[PDB]
Amino acid sequence: NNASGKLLALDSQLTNDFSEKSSYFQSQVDKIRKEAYAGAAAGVVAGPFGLIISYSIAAGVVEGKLIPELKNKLKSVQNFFTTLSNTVKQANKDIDAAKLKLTTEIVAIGEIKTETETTRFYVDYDDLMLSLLKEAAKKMINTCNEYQKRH
Amino acid sequence: VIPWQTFDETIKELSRFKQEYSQAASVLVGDIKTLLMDSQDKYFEATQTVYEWC
Repeated sequence: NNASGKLLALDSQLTNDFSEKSSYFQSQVDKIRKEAYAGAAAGVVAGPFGLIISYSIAAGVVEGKLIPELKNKLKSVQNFFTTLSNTVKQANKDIDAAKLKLTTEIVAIGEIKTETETTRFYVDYDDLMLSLLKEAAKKMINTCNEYQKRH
Repeated sequence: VIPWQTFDETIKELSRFKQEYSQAASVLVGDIKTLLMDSQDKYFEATQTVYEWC
């Protein structure tokens, strides 16, 4: 019961922090573009040769190498998020199946314990030829044989 | 002429609020999940005991 609540607390934090990283990415791409195209405008200390040689380097390196590399890194983070969500979703199914198995076995053992207690009370009449106790013992024989056949 | 530092301070201050309340709410909802599962186990055990006595 404790791990099944830790698992929910991890899953909700995962889905919130992924959206905050996805917004951090877009706010950071614009900062890279601001810095690059603001620094490329300082190529007026030379002529327009110095201007085209700055904007060509800026728009080549930033739009051809840096922004696609950041997009590939974000796609990697997305695939990681999907894999970890499937891991948490499988752990929930494992815990639920184990708990269902245990409660089904508790009910199946209680069906034997009820007949054992009834036969133990029928012994207290101090009559071993009483038909009620004979029938309870014949019922317990079949119950125990069915339990051994199932296990 | 381009106030980028105040823009970044504003974005980070709006983004810290959300991190704080996600971290606060997730722990409490997981605790309530644990409590509800414990209550269902206690309910099962009590009604199974009374069933077996009846």
